[PDB]
Amino acid sequence: QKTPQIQVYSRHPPENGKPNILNCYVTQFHPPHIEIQMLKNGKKIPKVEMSDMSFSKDWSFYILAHTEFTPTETDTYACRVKHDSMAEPKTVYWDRDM
Amino acid sequence: FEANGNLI
Amino acid sequence: MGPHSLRYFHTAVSRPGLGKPRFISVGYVDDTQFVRFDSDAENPRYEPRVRWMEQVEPEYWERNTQIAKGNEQIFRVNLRTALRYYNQSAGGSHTFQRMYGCEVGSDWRLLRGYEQYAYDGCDYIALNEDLKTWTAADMAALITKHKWEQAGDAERDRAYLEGTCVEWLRRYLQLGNRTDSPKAHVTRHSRPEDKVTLRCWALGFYPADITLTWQLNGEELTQDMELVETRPAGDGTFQKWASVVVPLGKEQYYTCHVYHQGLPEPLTLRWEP
Ligand SMILES: [Cl-]
Ligand SMILES: [Cl-]
Repeated sequence: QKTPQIQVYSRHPPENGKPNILNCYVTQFHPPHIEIQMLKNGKKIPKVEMSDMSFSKDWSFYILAHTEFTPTETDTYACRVKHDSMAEPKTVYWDRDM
Repeated sequence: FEANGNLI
Repeated sequence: MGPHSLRYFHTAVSRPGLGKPRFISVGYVDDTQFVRFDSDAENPRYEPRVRWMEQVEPEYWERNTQIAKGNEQIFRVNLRTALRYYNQSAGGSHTFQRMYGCEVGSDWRLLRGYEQYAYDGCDYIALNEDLKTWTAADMAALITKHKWEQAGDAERDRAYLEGTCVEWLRRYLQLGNRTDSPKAHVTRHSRPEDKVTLRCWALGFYPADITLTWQLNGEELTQDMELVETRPAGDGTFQKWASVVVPLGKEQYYTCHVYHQGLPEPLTLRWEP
Protein backbone atom coordinates (compact mmCIF):
# COMPACT_ATOMS: atom_id res chain seq x y z
CA GLN A 1 0.00 0.00 0.00
CA LYS A 2 1.49 3.29 -1.25
CA THR A 3 0.09 6.74 -0.31
CA PRO A 4 -1.20 9.09 -3.07
CA GLN A 5 0.72 12.33 -3.60
CA ILE A 6 -1.44 15.21 -4.82
CA GLN A 7 -0.52 18.19 -6.96
CA VAL A 8 -2.96 20.99 -7.78
CA TYR A 9 -2.09 23.47 -10.54
CA SER A 10 -3.25 25.27 -13.71
CA ARG A 11 -2.05 25.00 -17.35
CA HIS A 12 -1.25 28.69 -17.63
CA PRO A 13 -0.22 31.20 -14.96
CA PRO A 14 -3.55 32.07 -13.29
CA GLU A 15 -5.09 35.45 -14.13
CA ASN A 16 -8.26 36.58 -12.32
CA GLY A 17 -11.01 36.36 -14.96
CA LYS A 18 -9.17 34.44 -17.72
CA PRO A 19 -10.01 30.94 -19.11
CA ASN A 20 -7.71 28.30 -17.58
CA ILE A 21 -7.44 24.53 -16.88
CA LEU A 22 -7.27 23.51 -13.22
CA ASN A 23 -5.53 20.13 -12.72
CA CYS A 24 -5.48 17.64 -9.86
CA TYR A 25 -2.67 15.14 -10.50
CA VAL A 26 -2.88 12.17 -8.10
CA THR A 27 0.07 9.78 -8.23
CA GLN A 28 2.20 7.08 -6.57
CA PHE A 29 -0.71 5.12 -5.10
CA HIS A 30 -1.74 1.47 -4.69
CA PRO A 31 -4.14 -0.23 -4.96
CA PRO A 32 -5.69 1.50 -8.02
CA HIS A 33 -9.20 2.11 -6.56
CA ILE A 34 -9.70 5.86 -6.14
CA GLU A 35 -12.41 8.55 -6.18
CA ILE A 36 -10.92 12.00 -6.61
CA GLN A 37 -12.72 15.21 -5.61
CA MET A 38 -12.17 18.58 -7.34
CA LEU A 39 -13.68 21.42 -5.28
CA LYS A 40 -14.49 25.15 -5.17
CA ASN A 41 -15.04 26.75 -1.74
CA GLY A 42 -16.17 23.32 -0.53
CA LYS A 43 -18.72 22.46 -3.24
CA LYS A 44 -18.34 19.76 -5.94
CA ILE A 45 -17.47 20.67 -9.55
CA PRO A 46 -19.65 18.82 -12.09
CA LYS A 47 -18.25 17.05 -15.18
CA VAL A 48 -14.57 16.73 -14.28
CA GLU A 49 -12.86 15.11 -17.29
CA MET A 50 -10.70 12.18 -16.07
CA SER A 51 -7.66 10.83 -17.84
CA ASP A 52 -7.25 7.07 -18.03
CA MET A 53 -5.12 5.53 -15.28
CA SER A 54 -1.55 4.33 -15.87
CA PHE A 55 1.57 3.57 -13.78
CA SER A 56 5.27 4.34 -13.30
CA LYS A 57 8.41 2.18 -13.20
CA ASP A 58 7.85 1.46 -9.49
CA TRP A 59 4.36 0.20 -10.43
CA SER A 60 2.28 2.78 -8.56
CA PHE A 61 -0.66 4.44 -10.28
CA TYR A 62 -1.15 7.88 -11.80
CA ILE A 63 -4.28 9.76 -12.83
CA LEU A 64 -5.20 13.31 -13.85
CA ALA A 65 -8.45 15.09 -13.04
CA HIS A 66 -8.91 18.43 -14.88
CA THR A 67 -11.61 21.04 -15.55
CA GLU A 68 -12.10 24.50 -17.04
CA PHE A 69 -12.41 27.34 -14.49
CA THR A 70 -12.35 31.14 -13.98
CA PRO A 71 -10.09 31.94 -10.97
CA THR A 72 -10.86 34.81 -8.56
CA GLU A 73 -9.07 36.52 -5.65
CA THR A 74 -11.62 35.29 -3.08
CA ASP A 75 -12.34 31.82 -4.49
CA THR A 76 -10.35 28.78 -3.29
CA TYR A 77 -9.90 25.32 -4.88
CA ALA A 78 -8.74 21.94 -3.54
CA CYS A 79 -8.43 18.18 -3.98
CA ARG A 80 -9.58 15.67 -1.35
CA VAL A 81 -8.71 12.10 -2.38
CA LYS A 82 -10.40 8.86 -1.31
CA HIS A 83 -7.96 5.94 -0.92
CA ASP A 84 -7.51 2.70 1.04
CA SER A 85 -3.99 3.58 2.26
CA MET A 86 -5.24 6.47 4.42
CA ALA A 87 -7.39 6.77 7.49
CA GLU A 88 -9.21 9.85 6.17
CA PRO A 89 -9.28 12.07 3.04
CA LYS A 90 -5.95 13.84 2.31
CA THR A 91 -6.40 17.48 1.32
CA VAL A 92 -4.18 19.73 -0.82
CA TYR A 93 -5.35 23.27 -1.62
CA TRP A 94 -4.45 25.21 -4.79
CA ASP A 95 -1.38 27.32 -4.07
CA ARG A 96 -1.65 29.87 -6.90
CA ASP A 97 0.97 32.25 -5.43
CA MET A 98 3.34 29.30 -6.11
CA PHE B 1 0.52 -3.68 -32.02
CA GLU B 2 0.38 -5.80 -28.87
CA ALA B 3 2.25 -8.84 -27.61
CA ASN B 4 1.09 -11.87 -25.68
CA GLY B 5 1.95 -12.01 -22.01
CA ASN B 6 3.53 -15.02 -20.31
CA LEU B 7 2.19 -17.45 -17.70
CA ILE B 8 4.12 -17.20 -14.41
CA MET C 1 11.25 12.21 -35.54
CA GLY C 2 14.44 11.12 -33.71
CA PRO C 3 13.79 9.57 -30.25
CA HIS C 4 10.44 7.74 -29.90
CA SER C 5 8.72 5.03 -27.94
CA LEU C 6 5.78 2.62 -27.91
CA ARG C 7 4.76 1.33 -24.46
CA TYR C 8 1.90 -0.75 -23.17
CA PHE C 9 0.63 -0.88 -19.58
CA HIS C 10 -1.33 -3.90 -18.37
CA THR C 11 -3.24 -4.16 -15.08
CA ALA C 12 -5.63 -6.74 -13.67
CA VAL C 13 -7.36 -6.22 -10.34
CA SER C 14 -9.17 -9.22 -8.85
CA ARG C 15 -12.42 -9.16 -6.86
CA PRO C 16 -13.43 -12.61 -5.54
CA GLY C 17 -17.17 -12.96 -4.83
CA LEU C 18 -18.02 -10.19 -7.31
CA GLY C 19 -16.74 -11.57 -10.63
CA LYS C 20 -13.78 -12.03 -12.96
CA PRO C 21 -10.88 -9.57 -12.70
CA ARG C 22 -10.92 -6.18 -14.35
CA PHE C 23 -8.21 -6.04 -16.98
CA ILE C 24 -6.95 -2.86 -18.70
CA SER C 25 -4.38 -2.19 -21.40
CA VAL C 26 -3.30 1.34 -22.25
CA GLY C 27 -0.90 2.15 -25.08
CA TYR C 28 1.30 5.19 -25.55
CA VAL C 29 3.23 6.50 -28.49
CA ASP C 30 5.83 8.80 -26.95
CA ASP C 31 3.90 10.52 -24.12
CA THR C 32 0.49 10.38 -25.77
CA GLN C 33 -2.17 7.78 -24.98
CA PHE C 34 -3.50 6.29 -28.23
CA VAL C 35 -5.32 3.01 -27.45
CA ARG C 36 -7.15 1.26 -24.59
CA PHE C 37 -8.89 -1.98 -23.66
CA ASP C 38 -11.03 -2.26 -20.54
CA SER C 39 -12.67 -5.59 -19.77
CA ASP C 40 -15.43 -3.96 -17.64
CA ALA C 41 -18.05 -3.73 -20.40
CA GLU C 42 -20.55 -6.28 -21.77
CA ASN C 43 -18.80 -6.50 -25.16
CA PRO C 44 -15.46 -4.74 -24.57
CA ARG C 45 -13.39 -3.65 -27.57
CA TYR C 46 -9.95 -2.26 -28.27
CA GLU C 47 -10.54 1.50 -28.74
CA PRO C 48 -8.71 4.60 -30.02
CA ARG C 49 -7.95 7.41 -27.53
CA VAL C 50 -6.62 9.99 -30.01
CA ARG C 51 -7.81 11.67 -33.20
CA TRP C 52 -5.13 10.10 -35.43
CA MET C 53 -6.22 6.53 -34.53
CA GLU C 54 -9.94 6.98 -35.43
CA GLN C 55 -9.50 6.25 -39.16
CA VAL C 56 -7.74 2.91 -38.65
CA GLU C 57 -9.42 -0.09 -40.32
CA PRO C 58 -11.72 -2.37 -38.24
CA GLU C 59 -9.32 -5.36 -38.60
CA TYR C 60 -6.70 -3.63 -36.43
CA TRP C 61 -9.32 -3.21 -33.63
CA GLU C 62 -10.60 -6.78 -33.92
CA ARG C 63 -7.15 -8.36 -33.89
CA ASN C 64 -6.05 -6.27 -30.89
CA THR C 65 -9.35 -7.03 -29.15
CA GLN C 66 -8.56 -10.79 -29.38
CA ILE C 67 -4.98 -10.22 -28.23
CA ALA C 68 -6.27 -8.15 -25.29
CA LYS C 69 -8.75 -10.88 -24.24
CA GLY C 70 -5.91 -13.39 -24.40
CA ASN C 71 -3.92 -11.13 -22.11
CA GLU C 72 -6.94 -10.84 -19.81
CA GLN C 73 -6.95 -14.62 -19.56
CA ILE C 74 -3.22 -14.79 -18.91
CA PHE C 75 -3.56 -12.22 -16.13
CA ARG C 76 -6.46 -14.16 -14.58
CA VAL C 77 -4.40 -17.35 -14.53
CA ASN C 78 -1.31 -15.55 -13.16
CA LEU C 79 -3.34 -13.99 -10.31
CA ARG C 80 -4.47 -17.48 -9.25
CA THR C 81 -0.92 -18.87 -9.60
CA ALA C 82 0.48 -15.97 -7.57
CA LEU C 83 -1.84 -16.71 -4.61
CA ARG C 84 -0.25 -20.18 -4.44
CA TYR C 85 3.31 -18.92 -4.98
CA TYR C 86 2.98 -16.33 -2.17
CA ASN C 87 0.82 -18.55 0.10
CA GLN C 88 -1.93 -15.96 0.38
CA SER C 89 -5.43 -16.57 1.63
CA ALA C 90 -8.33 -16.35 -0.82
CA GLY C 91 -10.95 -13.60 -0.84
CA GLY C 92 -8.70 -10.52 -0.91
CA SER C 93 -8.13 -8.20 -3.85
CA HIS C 94 -4.81 -8.39 -5.71
CA THR C 95 -3.20 -6.84 -8.81
CA PHE C 96 -1.00 -8.12 -11.60
CA GLN C 97 0.87 -5.69 -13.83
CA ARG C 98 2.90 -5.78 -17.00
CA MET C 99 4.82 -3.04 -18.78
CA TYR C 100 6.54 -3.64 -22.11
CA GLY C 101 7.68 -1.63 -25.10
CA CYS C 102 10.44 -0.17 -27.19
CA GLU C 103 12.43 2.99 -27.81
CA VAL C 104 13.97 3.83 -31.20
CA GLY C 105 16.38 6.47 -32.41
CA SER C 106 16.53 8.07 -35.85
CA ASP C 107 17.64 4.83 -37.59
CA TRP C 108 14.40 2.93 -36.63
CA ARG C 109 16.38 0.14 -34.89
CA LEU C 110 15.64 -0.83 -31.26
CA LEU C 111 17.73 1.25 -28.83
CA ARG C 112 16.19 -0.19 -25.68
CA GLY C 113 13.46 -2.79 -24.94
CA TYR C 114 11.40 -3.48 -21.78
CA GLU C 115 9.51 -6.52 -20.52
CA GLN C 116 8.58 -6.69 -16.84
CA TYR C 117 5.85 -7.87 -14.48
CA ALA C 118 4.72 -7.03 -10.92
CA TYR C 119 2.43 -8.66 -8.37
CA ASP C 120 0.51 -6.51 -5.86
CA GLY C 121 2.61 -3.49 -6.89
CA CYS C 122 6.01 -5.12 -6.42
CA ASP C 123 8.69 -6.34 -8.80
CA TYR C 124 8.07 -9.90 -9.86
CA ILE C 125 10.21 -10.62 -12.93
CA ALA C 126 11.94 -8.45 -15.55
CA LEU C 127 13.80 -8.99 -18.78
CA ASN C 128 17.33 -7.58 -18.47
CA GLU C 129 18.71 -4.94 -20.89
CA ASP C 130 20.35 -7.67 -23.04
CA LEU C 131 16.83 -9.05 -23.75
CA LYS C 132 18.37 -12.48 -23.08
CA THR C 133 18.06 -13.12 -19.30
CA TRP C 134 15.59 -12.56 -16.46
CA THR C 135 15.89 -11.07 -13.00
CA ALA C 136 13.56 -12.61 -10.45
CA ALA C 137 12.74 -10.20 -7.62
CA ASP C 138 12.33 -12.88 -4.94
CA MET C 139 12.20 -16.61 -4.24
CA ALA C 140 8.58 -16.87 -5.45
CA ALA C 141 9.51 -15.59 -8.92
CA LEU C 142 12.55 -17.83 -9.15
CA ILE C 143 10.34 -20.66 -10.44
CA THR C 144 9.05 -18.44 -13.26
CA LYS C 145 12.64 -17.55 -14.22
CA HIS C 146 13.30 -21.27 -14.49
CA LYS C 147 10.17 -22.06 -16.54
CA TRP C 148 10.76 -19.13 -18.94
CA GLU C 149 14.43 -20.06 -19.42
CA GLN C 150 13.58 -23.70 -20.23
CA ALA C 151 10.88 -22.59 -22.68
CA GLY C 152 13.13 -20.02 -24.40
CA ASP C 153 10.70 -17.13 -23.77
CA ALA C 154 13.31 -14.36 -23.81
CA GLU C 155 13.92 -15.05 -27.55
CA ARG C 156 10.26 -14.55 -28.45
CA ASP C 157 9.93 -11.41 -26.34
CA ARG C 158 13.20 -10.21 -27.86
CA ALA C 159 11.92 -10.83 -31.38
CA TYR C 160 8.70 -8.92 -30.69
CA LEU C 161 10.55 -5.83 -29.37
CA GLU C 162 13.16 -5.89 -32.15
CA GLY C 163 10.52 -6.36 -34.88
CA THR C 164 6.79 -5.87 -34.39
CA CYS C 165 7.08 -3.20 -31.66
CA VAL C 166 9.63 -1.05 -33.43
CA GLU C 167 7.88 -1.42 -36.82
CA TRP C 168 4.40 -0.52 -35.58
CA LEU C 169 5.91 2.43 -33.71
CA ARG C 170 7.17 3.58 -37.12
CA ARG C 171 3.68 3.12 -38.61
CA TYR C 172 1.88 5.06 -35.85
CA LEU C 173 4.24 8.02 -36.28
CA GLN C 174 3.17 8.37 -39.95
CA LEU C 175 -0.49 8.65 -38.91
CA GLY C 176 -2.51 11.88 -38.71
CA ASN C 177 -0.87 15.13 -39.85
CA ARG C 178 6.34 17.59 -33.90
CA THR C 179 7.74 19.11 -30.73
CA ASP C 180 6.33 21.75 -28.40
CA SER C 181 9.07 23.99 -26.98
CA PRO C 182 8.97 25.05 -23.31
CA LYS C 183 8.34 28.62 -22.20
CA ALA C 184 10.26 29.41 -19.02
CA HIS C 185 9.79 31.95 -16.22
CA VAL C 186 11.45 32.40 -12.82
CA THR C 187 9.37 33.53 -9.83
CA ARG C 188 10.60 34.81 -6.44
CA HIS C 189 8.98 33.97 -3.09
CA SER C 190 9.54 35.09 0.47
CA ARG C 191 10.51 32.93 3.44
CA PRO C 192 10.64 33.66 7.21
CA GLU C 193 14.41 34.36 7.24
CA ASP C 194 16.45 36.74 4.99
CA LYS C 195 16.23 34.24 2.12
CA VAL C 196 14.02 33.62 -0.85
CA THR C 197 12.89 30.78 -3.14
CA LEU C 198 13.59 31.05 -6.85
CA ARG C 199 11.22 28.73 -8.73
CA CYS C 200 12.05 28.02 -12.37
CA TRP C 201 9.04 26.99 -14.48
CA ALA C 202 8.94 25.19 -17.82
CA LEU C 203 5.46 25.23 -19.45
CA GLY C 204 3.69 24.06 -22.60
CA PHE C 205 6.22 21.47 -23.73
CA TYR C 206 6.03 18.09 -25.53
CA PRO C 207 7.43 15.52 -25.22
CA ALA C 208 7.75 15.30 -21.43
CA ASP C 209 11.52 14.61 -21.35
CA ILE C 210 13.13 17.78 -20.03
CA THR C 211 16.03 18.87 -17.88
CA LEU C 212 15.74 21.77 -15.43
CA THR C 213 18.86 22.59 -13.49
CA TRP C 214 19.91 25.52 -11.38
CA GLN C 215 23.52 26.67 -11.09
CA LEU C 216 25.43 28.96 -8.74
CA ASN C 217 28.08 31.07 -10.49
CA GLY C 218 27.94 28.84 -13.58
CA GLU C 219 28.73 25.67 -11.59
CA GLU C 220 26.96 22.77 -9.88
CA LEU C 221 24.81 23.54 -6.78
CA THR C 222 25.91 22.71 -3.24
CA GLN C 223 22.31 22.68 -1.94
CA ASP C 224 19.72 20.20 -3.25
CA MET C 225 17.10 21.55 -5.66
CA GLU C 226 13.47 20.96 -4.83
CA LEU C 227 11.42 19.80 -7.80
CA VAL C 228 8.21 18.18 -8.91
CA GLU C 229 8.02 15.37 -11.40
CA THR C 230 7.07 16.40 -14.92
CA ARG C 231 3.27 16.58 -15.05
CA PRO C 232 0.43 16.86 -17.61
CA ALA C 233 -1.24 20.26 -18.10
CA GLY C 234 -4.51 18.87 -19.44
CA ASP C 235 -4.08 19.81 -23.12
CA GLY C 236 -1.41 17.28 -24.15
CA THR C 237 1.54 19.36 -22.93
CA PHE C 238 3.64 19.08 -19.78
CA GLN C 239 5.02 21.36 -17.10
CA LYS C 240 7.76 21.20 -14.50
CA TRP C 241 9.42 23.33 -11.89
CA ALA C 242 12.70 23.27 -10.04
CA SER C 243 13.67 25.57 -7.18
CA VAL C 244 16.50 26.84 -5.10
CA VAL C 245 16.83 28.86 -1.88
CA VAL C 246 19.09 31.90 -2.14
CA PRO C 247 20.15 34.90 -0.06
CA LEU C 248 17.96 37.98 -0.45
CA GLY C 249 19.98 40.26 -2.73
CA LYS C 250 22.06 37.49 -4.36
CA GLU C 251 19.35 36.16 -6.65
CA GLN C 252 21.20 36.87 -9.87
CA TYR C 253 24.24 34.75 -9.02
CA TYR C 254 21.87 31.81 -9.74
CA THR C 255 20.75 30.69 -13.20
CA CYS C 256 18.16 28.25 -14.51
CA HIS C 257 18.96 26.00 -17.47
CA VAL C 258 16.36 24.30 -19.66
CA TYR C 259 17.15 21.47 -22.11
CA HIS C 260 14.45 20.12 -24.40
CA GLN C 261 14.30 18.50 -27.83
CA GLY C 262 12.38 21.47 -29.26
CA LEU C 263 14.86 24.20 -28.29
CA PRO C 264 17.58 25.24 -30.79
CA GLU C 265 19.80 25.63 -27.73
CA PRO C 266 19.28 25.39 -23.95
CA LEU C 267 17.57 28.32 -22.24
CA THR C 268 19.43 30.28 -19.60
CA LEU C 269 17.48 32.57 -17.30
CA ARG C 270 17.70 34.26 -13.93
CA TRP C 271 15.26 36.13 -11.73
CA GLU C 272 14.31 39.57 -12.99
CA PRO C 273 11.76 42.12 -11.72
CL1 LIG D 1 -10.48 -15.21 -12.22
CL1 LIG E 1 23.88 26.23 -3.77
